[PDB]
Amino acid sequence: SAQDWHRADIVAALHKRGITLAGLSRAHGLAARTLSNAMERHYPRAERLIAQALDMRPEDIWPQRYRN
Amino acid sequence: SQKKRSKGSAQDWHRADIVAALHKRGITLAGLSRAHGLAARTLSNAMERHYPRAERLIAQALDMRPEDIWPQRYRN
DNA sequence: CGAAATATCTATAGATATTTCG
DNA sequence: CGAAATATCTATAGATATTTCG
Repeated sequence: SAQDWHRADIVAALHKRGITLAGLSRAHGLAARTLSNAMERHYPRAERLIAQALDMRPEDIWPQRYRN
Repeated sequence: SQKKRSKGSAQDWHRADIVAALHKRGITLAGLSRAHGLAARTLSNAMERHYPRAERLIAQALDMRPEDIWPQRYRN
């Protein structure tokens, strides 16, 4: 539980709920690709929106990005 | 064998160490970007995410291989 | 099947804060 | 001093390759 989730695991968890990164981005008024940017770099707002969709805290998906 | 473990556990340079090493050579990320026809901020993007070309240009400026600055990004 | 989403490598920029330089 | 460079959080997009979905 100290390791960041793999990007494939985050995507799989969203898809199981009937949610896509693209759809979730569009639903929040962002460009389709914007939330997927959080898969490759630290982006607090995008992380918060993704975590919210999974009923999780962003620090539990990406503990290494929230060390401090 | 001993060589292979050491590759496997190598860690990425801290961004401050990369910047310090460039500056000691009289090079800035901004200057280096502009010198290659890129926007001033573009090479600094490699400090926050995997960007192979930017990594290559930065490593070249330090006389290094990008996989020695960012071993964790070049782990296959 | 084709459409859409994801993965990757490509390159970008506005606002704000801080540090370093000329 | 103001300019320039770096750091962070904000959000973006063209193209190719691959995977997943309806």
